[PDB]
Amino acid sequence: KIYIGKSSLGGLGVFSLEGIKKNEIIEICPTVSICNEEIPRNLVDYLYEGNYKLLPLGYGILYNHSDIPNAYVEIHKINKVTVSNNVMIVYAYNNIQKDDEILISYGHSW
Amino acid sequence: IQKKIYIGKSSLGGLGVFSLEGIKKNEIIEICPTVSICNEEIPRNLVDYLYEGKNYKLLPLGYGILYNHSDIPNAYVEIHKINTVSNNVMIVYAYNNIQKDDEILISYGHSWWK
Repeated sequence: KIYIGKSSLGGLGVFSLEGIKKNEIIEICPTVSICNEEIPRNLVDYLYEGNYKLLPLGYGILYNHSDIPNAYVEIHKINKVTVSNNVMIVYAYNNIQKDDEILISYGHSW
Repeated sequence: IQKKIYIGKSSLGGLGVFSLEGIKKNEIIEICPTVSICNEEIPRNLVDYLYEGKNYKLLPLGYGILYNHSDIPNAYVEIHKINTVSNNVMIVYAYNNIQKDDEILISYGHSWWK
């Protein structure tokens, strides 16, 4: 479904291996719960709310941000330290072509 | 250059990583990007899952931390350098030949206390 490559925005990004249609699931990321008193500061702009926060595995952390995003993120609970019973799902906001970079919002808006 | 693995409920309990097709000895199973975590900021539930970049330790992305461990391992791990995200990468290699839908398991490493 997805691959990693150098982004034209710099560093790494997630790309589309094929075509993704609007609202198709792009990736399902397992997550780890990180205790609020223990958050590494360089990870702050990457944790999600389910007392604790969630760190997405898979390529969850690697999606770049954009004011013009083609994807979006939702956190969902799953039927059950190590892995948490939450999951981060990435969906396509529009239709994405092969080898387009997949981009997501800043999360921060009023 | 593309994926070879999936996640499923493990026979060891919890989650595990499995083979989508057949994997041959020393073939690359997965290439994990890494995140550098400063020692002063290591989360305690994460201590036993970080790697040395040989002040900081490494969190492997992809399914890097999800591989179960075994005394009879069929896979192994190397940290490799390239010249937020770190310039290190964790590469997972097949130790024996791995069959379709075999669970990929990794050794404990050479320490007596880990």
